[PDB]
Amino acid sequence: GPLIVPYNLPLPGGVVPRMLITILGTVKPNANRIALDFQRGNDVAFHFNPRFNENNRRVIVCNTKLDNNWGREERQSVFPFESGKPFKIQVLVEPDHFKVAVNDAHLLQYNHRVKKLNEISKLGISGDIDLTSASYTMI
Ligand SMILES: OC[C@H]1O[C@@H]([Se][Se][C@@H]2O[C@H](CO)[C@H](O)[C@H](O)[C@H]2O)[C@H](O)[C@@H](O)[C@H]1O
Ligand SMILES: [Cl-]
Ligand SMILES: [Mg+2]
Repeated sequence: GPLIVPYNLPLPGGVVPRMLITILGTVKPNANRIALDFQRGNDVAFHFNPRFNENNRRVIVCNTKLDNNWGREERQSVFPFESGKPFKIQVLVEPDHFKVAVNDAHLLQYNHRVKKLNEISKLGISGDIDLTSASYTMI
């Protein structure tokens, strides 16, 4: 039941521990990239960036953008997306980190570099996907 990409999901009052964000969709055939951008105004608190061709390898890049400057990248070779295939990304907000799971398997955690979780009020979803659903609940 598509939404059009790029898609902005409002996070009113920011994020809080025990908040679970669920993204359903399908990777396009011959995808180059996916990006989730958790934004505090112009800053990017948490950038989650699967790259399907970085020097002919698949890698997940996580980072934070402060005052338009990217910080130190945390990379992950474990790559559970496939071109043409449906996925579920779950982002669980915990007190000290974002926890990410894809297709019900734990993938990575990302320690909070931005401390004002209550100001992370937008999630940008972009890249080579068909978007079915983006929602949140409290667990
Ligand atoms: O992936 C596609 C793009 O990637 C950036 Se990589 Se530089 C920078 O890195 C940040 C993470 O530290 C963010 O992922 C930015 O979006 C990216 O532009 C490079 O300029 C090119 O390869 C371009 O084609
Ligand atoms: Cl902060
Ligand atoms: Mg295939």
